[PDB]
Amino acid sequence: EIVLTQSPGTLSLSPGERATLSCRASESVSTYLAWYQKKPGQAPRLLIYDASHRATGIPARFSGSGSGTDFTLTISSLESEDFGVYYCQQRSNWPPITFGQGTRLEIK
Amino acid sequence: FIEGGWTGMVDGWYGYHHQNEQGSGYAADLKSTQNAIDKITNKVNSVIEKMNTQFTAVGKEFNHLEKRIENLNKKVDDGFLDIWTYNAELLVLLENERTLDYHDSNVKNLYEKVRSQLKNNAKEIGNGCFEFYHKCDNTCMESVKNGTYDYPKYSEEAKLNRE
Amino acid sequence: FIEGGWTGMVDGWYGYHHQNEQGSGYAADLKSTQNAIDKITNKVNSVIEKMNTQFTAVGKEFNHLEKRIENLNKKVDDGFLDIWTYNAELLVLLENERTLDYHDSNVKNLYEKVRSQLKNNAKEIGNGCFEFYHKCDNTCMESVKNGTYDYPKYSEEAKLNRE
Amino acid sequence: FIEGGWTGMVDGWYGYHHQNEQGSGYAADLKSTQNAIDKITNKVNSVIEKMNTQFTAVGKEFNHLEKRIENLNKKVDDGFLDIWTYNAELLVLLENERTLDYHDSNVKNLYEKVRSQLKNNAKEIGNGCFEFYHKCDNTCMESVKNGTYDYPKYSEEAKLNRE
Amino acid sequence: GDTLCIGYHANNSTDTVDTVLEKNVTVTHSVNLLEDKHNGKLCKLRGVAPLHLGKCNIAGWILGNPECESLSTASSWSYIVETPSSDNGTCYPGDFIDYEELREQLSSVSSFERFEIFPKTSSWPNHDSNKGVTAACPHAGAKSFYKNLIWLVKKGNSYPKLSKSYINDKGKEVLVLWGIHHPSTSADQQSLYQNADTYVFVGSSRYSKKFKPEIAIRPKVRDQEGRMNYYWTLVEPGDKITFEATGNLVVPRYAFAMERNAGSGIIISDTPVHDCNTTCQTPKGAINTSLPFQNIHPITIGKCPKYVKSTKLRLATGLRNIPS
Amino acid sequence: GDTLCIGYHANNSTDTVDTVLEKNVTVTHSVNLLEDKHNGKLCKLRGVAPLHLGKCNIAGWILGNPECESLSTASSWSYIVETPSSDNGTCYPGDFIDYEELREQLSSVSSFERFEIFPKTSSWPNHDSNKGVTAACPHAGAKSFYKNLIWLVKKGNSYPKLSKSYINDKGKEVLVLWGIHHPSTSADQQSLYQNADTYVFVGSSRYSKKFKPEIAIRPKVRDQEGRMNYYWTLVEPGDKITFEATGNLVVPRYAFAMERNAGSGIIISDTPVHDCNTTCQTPKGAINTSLPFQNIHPITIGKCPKYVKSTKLRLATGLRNIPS
Amino acid sequence: GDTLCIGYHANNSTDTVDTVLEKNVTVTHSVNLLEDKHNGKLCKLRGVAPLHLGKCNIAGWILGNPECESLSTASSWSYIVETPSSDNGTCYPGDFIDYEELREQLSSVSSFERFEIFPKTSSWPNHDSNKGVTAACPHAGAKSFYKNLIWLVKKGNSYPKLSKSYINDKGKEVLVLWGIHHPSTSADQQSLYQNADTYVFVGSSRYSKKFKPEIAIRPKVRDQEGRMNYYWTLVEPGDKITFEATGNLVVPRYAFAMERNAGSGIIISDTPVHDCNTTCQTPKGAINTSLPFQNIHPITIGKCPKYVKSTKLRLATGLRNIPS
Amino acid sequence: QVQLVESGGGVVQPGRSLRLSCAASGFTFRIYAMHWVRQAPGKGLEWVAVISNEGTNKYYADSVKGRFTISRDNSKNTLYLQMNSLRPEDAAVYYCARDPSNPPHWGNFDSWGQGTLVTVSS
Ligand SMILES: *[C@@H]1O[C@H](CO)[C@@H](O[C@@H]2O[C@H](CO)[C@@H](O)[C@H](O)[C@H]2NC(C)=O)[C@H](O)[C@H]1NC(C)=O
Ligand SMILES: *[C@@H]1O[C@H](CO)[C@@H](O[C@@H]2O[C@H](CO)[C@@H](O)[C@H](O)[C@H]2NC(C)=O)[C@H](O)[C@H]1NC(C)=O
Ligand SMILES: *[C@@H]1O[C@H](CO)[C@@H](O[C@@H]2O[C@H](CO)[C@@H](O)[C@H](O)[C@H]2NC(C)=O)[C@H](O)[C@H]1NC(C)=O
Ligand SMILES: *[C@@H]1O[C@H](CO)[C@@H](O)[C@H](O)[C@H]1NC(C)=O
Ligand SMILES: *[C@@H]1O[C@H](CO)[C@@H](O)[C@H](O)[C@H]1NC(C)=O
Ligand SMILES: *[C@@H]1O[C@H](CO)[C@@H](O)[C@H](O)[C@H]1NC(C)=O
Ligand SMILES: *[C@@H]1O[C@H](CO)[C@@H](O)[C@H](O)[C@H]1NC(C)=O
Ligand SMILES: *[C@@H]1O[C@H](CO)[C@@H](O)[C@H](O)[C@H]1NC(C)=O
Ligand SMILES: *[C@@H]1O[C@H](CO)[C@@H](O)[C@H](O)[C@H]1NC(C)=O
Ligand SMILES: *[C@@H]1O[C@H](CO)[C@@H](O)[C@H](O)[C@H]1NC(C)=O
Ligand SMILES: *[C@@H]1O[C@H](CO)[C@@H](O)[C@H](O)[C@H]1NC(C)=O
Ligand SMILES: *[C@@H]1O[C@H](CO)[C@@H](O)[C@H](O)[C@H]1NC(C)=O
Ligand SMILES: *[C@@H]1O[C@H](CO)[C@@H](O)[C@H](O)[C@H]1NC(C)=O
Ligand SMILES: *[C@@H]1O[C@H](CO)[C@@H](O)[C@H](O)[C@H]1NC(C)=O
Ligand SMILES: *[C@@H]1O[C@H](CO)[C@@H](O)[C@H](O)[C@H]1NC(C)=O
Ligand SMILES: *[C@@H]1O[C@H](CO)[C@@H](O)[C@H](O)[C@H]1NC(C)=O
Ligand SMILES: *[C@@H]1O[C@H](CO)[C@@H](O)[C@H](O)[C@H]1NC(C)=O
Ligand SMILES: *[C@@H]1O[C@H](CO)[C@@H](O)[C@H](O)[C@H]1NC(C)=O
Repeated sequence: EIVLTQSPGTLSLSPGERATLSCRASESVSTYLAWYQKKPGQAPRLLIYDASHRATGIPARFSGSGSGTDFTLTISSLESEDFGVYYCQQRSNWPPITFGQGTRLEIK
Repeated sequence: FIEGGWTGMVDGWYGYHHQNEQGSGYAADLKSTQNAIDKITNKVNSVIEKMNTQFTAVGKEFNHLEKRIENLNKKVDDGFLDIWTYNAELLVLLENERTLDYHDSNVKNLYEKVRSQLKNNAKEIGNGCFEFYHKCDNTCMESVKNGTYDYPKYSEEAKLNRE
Repeated sequence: FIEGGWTGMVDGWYGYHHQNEQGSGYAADLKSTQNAIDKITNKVNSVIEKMNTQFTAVGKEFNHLEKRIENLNKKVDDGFLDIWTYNAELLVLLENERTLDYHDSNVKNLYEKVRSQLKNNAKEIGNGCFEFYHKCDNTCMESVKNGTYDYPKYSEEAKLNRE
Repeated sequence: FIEGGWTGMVDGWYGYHHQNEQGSGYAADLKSTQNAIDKITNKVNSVIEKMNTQFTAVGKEFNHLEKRIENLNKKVDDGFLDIWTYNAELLVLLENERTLDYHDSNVKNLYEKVRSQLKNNAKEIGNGCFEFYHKCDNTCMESVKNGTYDYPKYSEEAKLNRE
Repeated sequence: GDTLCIGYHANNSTDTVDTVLEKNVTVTHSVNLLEDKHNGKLCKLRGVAPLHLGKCNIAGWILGNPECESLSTASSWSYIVETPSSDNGTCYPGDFIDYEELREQLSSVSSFERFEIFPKTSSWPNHDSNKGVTAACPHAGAKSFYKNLIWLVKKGNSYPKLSKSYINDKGKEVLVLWGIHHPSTSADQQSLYQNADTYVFVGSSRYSKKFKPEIAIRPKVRDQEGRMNYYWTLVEPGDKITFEATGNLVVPRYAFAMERNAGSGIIISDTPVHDCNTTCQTPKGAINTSLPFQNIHPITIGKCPKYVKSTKLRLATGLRNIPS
Repeated sequence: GDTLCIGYHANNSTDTVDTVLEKNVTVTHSVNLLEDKHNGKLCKLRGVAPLHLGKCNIAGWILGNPECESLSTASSWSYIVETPSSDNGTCYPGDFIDYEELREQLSSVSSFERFEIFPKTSSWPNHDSNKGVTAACPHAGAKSFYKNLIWLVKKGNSYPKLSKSYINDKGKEVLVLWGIHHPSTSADQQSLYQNADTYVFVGSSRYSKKFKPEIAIRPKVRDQEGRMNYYWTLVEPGDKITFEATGNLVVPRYAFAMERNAGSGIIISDTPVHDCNTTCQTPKGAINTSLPFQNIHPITIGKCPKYVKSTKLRLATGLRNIPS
Repeated sequence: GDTLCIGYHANNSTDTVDTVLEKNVTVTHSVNLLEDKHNGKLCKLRGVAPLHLGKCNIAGWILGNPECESLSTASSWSYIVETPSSDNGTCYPGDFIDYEELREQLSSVSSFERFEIFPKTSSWPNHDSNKGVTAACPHAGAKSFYKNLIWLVKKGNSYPKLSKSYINDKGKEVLVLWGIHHPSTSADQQSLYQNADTYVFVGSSRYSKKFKPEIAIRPKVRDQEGRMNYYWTLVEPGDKITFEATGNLVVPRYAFAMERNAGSGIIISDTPVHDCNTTCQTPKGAINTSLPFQNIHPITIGKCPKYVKSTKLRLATGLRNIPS
Repeated sequence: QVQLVESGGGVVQPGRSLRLSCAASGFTFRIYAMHWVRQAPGKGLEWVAVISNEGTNKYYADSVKGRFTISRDNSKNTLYLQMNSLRPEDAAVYYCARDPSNPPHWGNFDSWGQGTLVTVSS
C-alpha cells in the first residue's frame, strides 16, 4: 500500500500566522490526495479533495499543494477553531485506504 | 455517459481503471492510443502537406493612371483572402468536430470490445465500469485489456454469484 | 429502428410516449432538445458569421482597346463564381448530411440512456418502445425520464412477471 | 469485430452467410446493398455535377512591356490552381473518410437489426455474428433475412437447448 | 398495460433539403443560406446618397454638357448611378483620354465643390470667349458650349499667346479638365485663331505634355468634321498647373476640389433611387441581408454576399420529417 | 449447430485511395475524379474547326505575307492555332501597334468574308501602285509585298495628295489595316514620295490620328534600315473611314468583314489538327470527360475541368478491401 | 467483487478550440495551423541577398543619383528593399516612362555586371561632356549630375549631328537608359545646343522612337524650369542600338548587362536586413514555418502560406479536457 | 441536509460477535457508496470497509479481512457491519461516512457521522 508519512509529528503555533503540514507518499498518487481535520470529540471534516479543490462550506483559508510524491497543506490564517489533529488521504492505489499518522496542531 | 476524464492517466489517450483485491490505479491501452495518435498525426500532416504554394510575389505597383488595374489587383487579393479565410475557418471547425467524434467513437468501441468480451461475467454499472461477479486478479484483469479473456473459466463462478 | 415521427409533440424535438393506467400522452425531453437546438443554432450561425467580407466593387469598366484586361477580369469573376458555387453547394449538402446524422445520433443516445437505465426490468419490443415487466406508475415514468429509475425496487416484480 | 470481408460474396456489398444441416453459402442483402449503391452513386454524381464551368479561355497574351499585367494574370492563375488543388485533395480525402464510415455504419446497422430481431434466441459467438440456440433451416434463415423472424415460436426450444 | 416509448418530432412542413447521399429529403425545419430577394430600389451606401446623373453620363456631367444643367450637385456620393439609355456626353465629338479612369476615380468623393478656377469676365482680356459656341451642343435651339469649359477664339483679328496658371492652396486635389481643338480645315484655323501653326502646352510638378493640333477632314459626327481630345489631371495641394498655348486651347473655367474614397464603382441600371440605407448594392435593387451567399447579380458594391449560380441553398436544422 | 454470420464484400482489386487518417487504403471499387488522358489532337470546339495558320503568324496572315498564301481560309473558326516554330509574320521590320489586341479580337468569328476595300486598278490613277515591292519578304525569289497592303510610291515625278473613303454599309464590322513607311534617309523619302515633309491621316467617327514619318537610320534586320508601322481599327456599320496622306502611307486593299464571337484564345502548339468535336481544348490535345478536375494543361479553351497539381484524385465507392 | 472501468486521458491544459456545434471547447492537445510570428528581419530568398537601396529608390540607383554612389552593386539579388522615407531619385524633374515596368524587370537578376557602354574620354571628341551639371543634382554642396548619364552640351558654339552605336556580343541582355532634356525657353536651347529645332532619335531592331524636345515654361521643381524624360530599352545579344540627335540627347555612359529571373517584388519597409535564410519574405519580417496559413501581411514574396484574416486557427488533436 | 446516525456500540468480550448500524437520512441512500472509518485510542484514523451503492463489491482492510462483513439495506436506508472473533486492537470509535462519487471515483469522504465507541474488554 501507499504509506503516508506526515512531517512534523507536532506543529506548535500561535493563532494568526501561517501553518504548513506535509505528508509524503511512497508512490506517486498523481493528484488524488485529500486532507482531513479532527477535533477532540467531533466528527472528521473534508476540507480539500484532489489536493486543489476545496469542499462546499469550507473556509478559503485552507489550501493544499503537491503532485506525485510530496504534498503540503497550507493554512493562510490560524483562527481559534483551526486547532486539532490533521490527517492526509490517498485514493490512487487503494484496496486499503491509507491515512497518515497525524499532525497534532496545537496552541503554543 | 462517462462523466469526466482522468488526470492521473499519462501513459496514453485511452485506457482503463483496474481495481481488485490487490491493486488499483490506471493502465493505458497502448495499441488504441498509438493508432489514434498516428491517425490524427496523419490528419494534421494531410491538412498541412496538401498546401503547395509556388514561388510568387503578391504586390504589384501601378502609377496614378492605372487605378482600374490597381483596383482589379486589390479585388483579386481580397477575393483570395475571403476564399482562404472562409475555407480555413470552416476546415478547422469541421475537422475539430470530426476529431472529437473520432475520440468519442474510440471510447465507445473500447467499451464495446470489453462489453462483448465480458458477456455475463460482469455487470454494467454505468460510466464505463464493469463489476465482476467472479474473482478476477491482475493476470485476469490484464488479460481482459487486450482480448484474451477466458469466459468459461469464470462463467460458473459468475453464475453462482449472480443468483 | 424507430420508423416514424410523432406529430403530437409540439414543444420538443425529442421525447417520450408513456402509456399506463392513468392515461397516455407525449412528454418532451427538454435537455436533449435544448442541447440540440443550441448546437444546431451555433452550427448555422457559424456558417453565416464566418463570411467576413470587405467593401468592394466587383464591376470594372474598360474601352475597346483593353479587351485582354477585360477578359482577365471576366476570368477572375468566373473563377471566383465557380469556386464559391462549388464550395457553397458542397458545404450545404455535407452539413445537411451531418445534421441528419447528428439527429440520428441524438435519437440513439436517448435510446441507449433509457435501455441502460432499465436493464432487465423491461422488454425490448422494438420501434423505440419498452414495455415494463412491472407496474410502472406515472411517478415511475418520470423517474425514468429524469434519470433516477429505481432498478432493485422493481427488480423482484420484473422477475416475477418475466416467466 | 469482423476480421475481414468475404471473397465468396459477389452479388452485393453487404449480406449474410448461413450454416445448417441443409448446407451453407453466401447471400447478399439486396435492400441495404442497393440503398448503399444509390446513395454512393448520388454522392459521386453530386461531387461531379455541382461543378458548372462556363466557356472561358485561360491563356492570355502580353508583350514585353506588359510584364506587370502578365504577372498579375499568372498570380490569378496560380491562386486558382492552389485553391482548386487544396479543395480537390481535401474533398477527396474527407469523402473517402465519410464513405468508409458509411460502409461501417451500414454493417453496424445490419448487425444491430439482426441482434434486435433475435434477442435471446441466438448465441452471439463473436466474429461479428450469431449462433442459433435452436434448429433453424433455410426457411428460418430466410425469415431472419426478411426482418420478420417472430420471437416466441422458437423461444421455448431455445430455452430448452440453452440449458 | 404499461409501456414507455421514445421517438422524435414530426411536422406538417414540406420543406425539403438536399444531402450528399440523398436528394429531396423532407425536413421539419430549415434555414435558407441564399438571398434571392432584393428591394428593387437603389439605396444609399454607408448613409450617403449616390450620384444620379439621369440621362447624362459621367463625361457629360463632368464637362458641363447643356443637357446636364438640371442635375443636382452633391458634396459627397457613395457611388455613381448610370442608365443604359444615357447617351448625353461629349456633344462635340472626340476622344476622352483615360475616360474609364476618370469614371473610376470619381466613383466616390468626400467633398465636392464646383469652384470657378478661371473667371470668365476677368481672366482673358485678350481673347474672345463669347463666340465659342457650336451646333453640336445646342441649348433650347440656340448654339452653346460646355459650362465647365470655354472655347477661346480670336479677339478681332489677333489671338495672342496664352499664359495662365492656377495655384492650388485649399488642401484638396483639384481635378482640372481641358481639351485641344482639332479644326477640320485650315480655313477654320484662320477663321477662329488667325495663326496657322499653333500648339498647346500643359504642365505641373508631375505632368508635362505638349499638344500639336491635327487639321484634317474627318467623318462627320453631329454636324462636326473635327474632334476635341479631352484631357484631365489631378493637381495636388501646394502644386500649380500652367496653361500655355498659341491656339487651339479649350480653357477650363469650373474645376472641382475633390477627395477620393476607395472601393466604389458605377451602377448601370434603370432602377430609381429611394431614401433608404443598405450595406450592399446591386443594379437589380438592394441586398439587405446577412446571409453568406446571394444569386441576384454578379456586379455588387458594398459589404455583399458572394455570388453563386445556384437557386436553392437550404441548410437543414430540424429532423427527418416522417409523419406516420 | 446452425450458424448465420454477417459479413461484407471483398475483391482481388489493388485500387487504393487516400483517406484523412490513413494512406493507401485498398478499396473494392473506386472512381476517378481526375482526367489524365488526352487524344493529342486539336479537335473542333462546338463543331467549328480552328484556324490553323501553319508556319505563319497572325500578323502575317492578316497583312498578306507571301508565305501565307497557301493557307486555306474559312468563313468562321473557333480558335486560332499557331506553331512554336513559326517565324513568318510582319516580314518588313516594324512595330505593329496593338498586336495582342488584334490577336484577342480575332480569336473567334461567326462570319469572316475577306473583300477588296479599295480596288487596285481603279482607286489610285494619280499614284504608282505597282513599284511598291521590297526584298524584306520575297515570293519565290522575286521582290514582293503584302497581299492586303499596297505600297504607294510616286507616279513618275508626282505624288499628289491622297484622299479615299470607304463607307461600311454591308451590315457588319469591317476590320481595316494600313501601314506607314518611315524611310531610312531623306534620299529614300524623295525617291519614294517626292515631298520632304509628309503626313498620314486616318480618321473615322471614333478613330482619329495624324501620323508623321520618323526618318533616321535604324539597325539593319532583313536588309532594311527603314521601318513600317502598321495600324488597325474596326469600322462599325453605317460608318466611313478617311485615308488622307501626302506620302508615307501603305494603303489597305483587302479588308475583312467580320462579326466576332467573344471568349476564345490562341493555342501555340506542334500538335496536329484532326477531325473531331470537343468541348475542352488544350495545347496537349483535347479532353472529353465529365470529371471536374484535370491535370493535363493549365491553359484551356471551353467547358473544361479545373487544373490541379494532384497526380491522383481517386474517390472510394466500395468498401475497405480486406480479402481474408 | 472487482471493477474494471473505461475512461480517457485528461491534462491541466486550457487550450480552447472552436467546433461547429460548440464554441470554446477545452482540449487536451491542440495544433496551431496559423502562423503569427516573424523574425523582424529581411532575409535572403533562395540563398541570395536582397538589394537594399536605403535613401534611394530604383530610379536613383539605376540612373546614378549622386546620393547613391555609396550603395554597393551586387552581382545578383533576389528582391529590392526600399525605405518608405526614400526621396532620392530623378533629381532633375520629369517623367520616367515605364517606371513600374522597369521596376518589375529589375526585381530579380541572377547576373548583374555594370560596364561602360560608351567611355567619356573616347566616344565624344566633338561634344562637350564636362559642362553637363546642374543644381538639381548636388553632390557635396557642388553642382553635379547623374553618374550613369552624360548631359552633352555644345563644344564652343557648335552642336553637330551625333551618331553613336553599341554592338552587343556578350550573350546577355543590356539595358540602356537615356534622357531627353526639355528646356524652358528658346534662349536655354541656344545656350545649350544652339539649334532652335532639334530632335532625338533612338533606334534598335525592336525599338524605334524619334523624340522632339518641347520648349515651354513649367512649374519650378527643385529650381528647374524645364523637364527631363528618361527612357529605357533592353538590348538583345547580337543586336545594336543607335543614338542620333541634333541636340537634347542625354546619353548613357554606363549600361547594365543582366540575366533576369522571374517571380519577385519590391518591399517598402523600414525593417533592417540581417544575415538569415528564409523561403518566405514579408515587409514586417520574414516567416519561417510550414503551417498553411498566416496572418502577418498580405504582400508576401516566396513560397509563403496563404494570408487569412483569422486571429486563431487551432486544430484539435487530443480529446476533450474534462477534469472531474 | 445529510445526517448519519450510528448505533450498536457497546462493551463486548473478545471472541464474540457484534453488529453496528448507520442510519441515513436527507439523501438517496442507493446512489452513494458507503464506508466505515475507525480511530483506535493512541493511533490515527484507520479505514475499515467499503460497500457500493448497490452493495455488490466489498473490500476490507488487511487487519480486519475475513473477520468482517459489511452489508446494507437500501429499502430501510441503513448501513451495517458485522464482526466475528474480535481482537484487542479492534476497539475503536467507528464512523460511517459517505462517498460523494461512484466506483469510477471512489475515495474521499464528503459527509460523516457522530460515531459509536466499541470497547473490547474482558
Ligand atoms: C441628348 O440626347 C438626346 C437623345 O438621347 C439628343 O436628342 C436627339 O438629337 C438628335 C440629333 O440632334 C436628333 O436627331 C434626335 O431626334 C434627338 N432625339 C430626341 C428624343 O430629342 C440630344 O441632341 C442630346 N443633346 C446633347 C447636347 O448631346
Ligand atoms: C519564313 O520563315 C523562314 C524561317 O522559318 C525564313 O527563312 C529564313 O530567312 C532568313 C532571312 O530571309 C534566312 O537568313 C534564313 O537562312 C532562312 N532560313 C531557312 C531555314 O530558310 C523565311 O525567310 C521567312 N519568309 C518570309 C517571307 O518572311
Ligand atoms: C535626396 O533626398 C534629400 C531628402 O530625402 C533631399 O534633401 C531635400 O532637398 C529639398 C530641396 O532642396 C529641401 O527642400 C529639403 O529640405 C531637403 N531635405 C533634407 C532632409 O535635407 C536631397 O535634395 C535629395 N538629393 C537629390 C540629389 O535628389
Ligand atoms: C495481447 O494479445 C495477445 C494475443 O493476441 C496476447 O498473447 C498478449 O498476452 C496480450 N497482451 C496483454 C498485455 O494482455
Ligand atoms: C425529476 O428530476 C428531479 C431532479 O432532476 C428528481 O428529484 C425527481 O425525482 C424527478 N421526478 C420524478 C417523478 O422522479
Ligand atoms: C421476404 O421478403 C420478400 C420481399 O418483400 C417477400 O416476398 C417474402 O414473402 C418474405 N418472406 C417471408 C417469409 O415473409
Ligand atoms: C402547418 O400547420 C400550421 C398550423 O399549425 C399552418 O399555419 C401552416 O401553414 C401549415 N403548413 C403547411 C405546409 O401545411
Ligand atoms: C425533388 O425535387 C426535384 C426538383 O423539384 C425533382 O426533380 C425531384 O424529382 C424531387 N425528388 C423526388 C423524390 O420527387
Ligand atoms: C441612414 O443613416 C444615417 C446615418 O448613418 C441616418 O441619419 C439616416 O436617418 C438613415 N436613413 C434611414 C432611411 O434610416
Ligand atoms: C434590412 O433588414 C432588417 C432585417 O432583416 C430590417 O430591420 C431593416 O429595416 C431593413 N432595412 C431597410 C432599409 O428596410
Ligand atoms: C479478379 O478476379 C476476376 C475473376 O472473377 C478477374 O476477372 C479479374 O481480372 C481479377 N482482378 C485482378 C486485378 O486480377
Ligand atoms: C503507398 O504506396 C506507394 C507505392 O505504391 C508508396 O510509395 C507510399 O509510401 C505508400 N504510402 C504509405 C503511407 O506507405
Ligand atoms: C461533331 O459535332 C458537330 C455538331 O455541330 C457535327 O456537325 C459534326 O459532324 C460532329 N463530328 C463528328 C466527327 O462527330
Ligand atoms: C466522350 O467519351 C464518352 C465515353 O466516356 C463517349 O460516349 C463520347 O462519345 C465521347 N465524346 C466525344 C466527342 O468523343
Ligand atoms: C501541468 O502539470 C504538469 C505536471 O504534471 C506540469 O509540468 C505543467 O507545467 C502543468 N501545466 C499547466 C498549464 O499547469
Ligand atoms: C470562449 O472564450 C472567449 C474569451 O475568453 C469568450 O469571449 C467566449 O465567450 C468563450 N466562448 C463561449 C461560447 O463562451
Ligand atoms: C544561407 O545559405 C547559404 C547557402 O546559399 C549559406 O552559405 C549560409 O550560411 C546560410 N545562412 C544562414 C544564416 O543559414
Ligand atoms: C525554421 O523553423 C524550424 C523549425 O520549425 C527550424 O528547425 C529552422 O532552423 C528554422 N529556420 C531558421 C532559418 O531559423
